[PDB]
Amino acid sequence: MYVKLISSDGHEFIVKREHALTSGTIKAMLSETNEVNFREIPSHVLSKVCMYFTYKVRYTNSTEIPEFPIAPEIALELLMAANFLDC
Amino acid sequence: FSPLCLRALAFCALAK
Amino acid sequence: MDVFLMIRRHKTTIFTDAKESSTVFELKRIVEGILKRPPDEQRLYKDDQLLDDGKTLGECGFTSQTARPQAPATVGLAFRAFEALCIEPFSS
Repeated sequence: MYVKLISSDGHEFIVKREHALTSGTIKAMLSETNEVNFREIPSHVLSKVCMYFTYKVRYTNSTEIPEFPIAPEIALELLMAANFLDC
Repeated sequence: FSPLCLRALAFCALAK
Repeated sequence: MDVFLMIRRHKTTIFTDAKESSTVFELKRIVEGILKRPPDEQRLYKDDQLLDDGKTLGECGFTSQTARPQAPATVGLAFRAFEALCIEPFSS
């Protein structure tokens, strides 16, 4: 039902398992236990990743889809997180 | 229609 | 109509959603299933304002314009010893 994703600075993000599976990496890691550590992703990035999971699930097979806001100054970190997570 | 993956969205945030 | 939330205490953040017409008590029931503290041992907050168990989330100010999937609203959470409301900020 829920999984816990732990950022490099120790914040714990508790997310619906179905939403976390947006990440190919999380899916493979969970294939059982429900906790995953991301020792190279800080909480200001992982929090945004979790918002993406929610948004991705809510708007799949959508009508016009609202913008996912990404400030330029975190775009590169977000990209590297999304590379690692495969989402 | 589904949202683009986050890899592509993060790229567009700097490319466009 | 669904509202999208982050329920935050210390270094815990729960991502969850609920209907705008659900009540504060029903949201505490969601928190109980995750963190195993019953509703009477929870205080929920919007900023520094305590939320009454009988109010709907919409009456508390959580609507589809202020609580969106890509930008969820924050609900503070404190447990009974009540501890002070304390949310650790994300990194910079």
